[PDB]
Amino acid sequence: TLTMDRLESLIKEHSIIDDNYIKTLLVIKNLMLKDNLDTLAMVRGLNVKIRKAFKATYGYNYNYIKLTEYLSIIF
Repeated sequence: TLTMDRLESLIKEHSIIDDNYIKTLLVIKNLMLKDNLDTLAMVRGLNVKIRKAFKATYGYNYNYIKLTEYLSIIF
């Protein structure tokens, strides 16, 4: 079943399923791959490791708070 409030949530979420979201997911995938991780944990310093690797992979960074919106649906 689908409740109205999960639908509304799905509608707002769509707006951040965007270019820098999939690029962030692929940076995270490469972090797990590089380290042979079975699990990735939301721990201190991960936000910085993601930001560095994204900047080195794509040449730019998006704003800090955007990462928080991405992480709240990834984790």
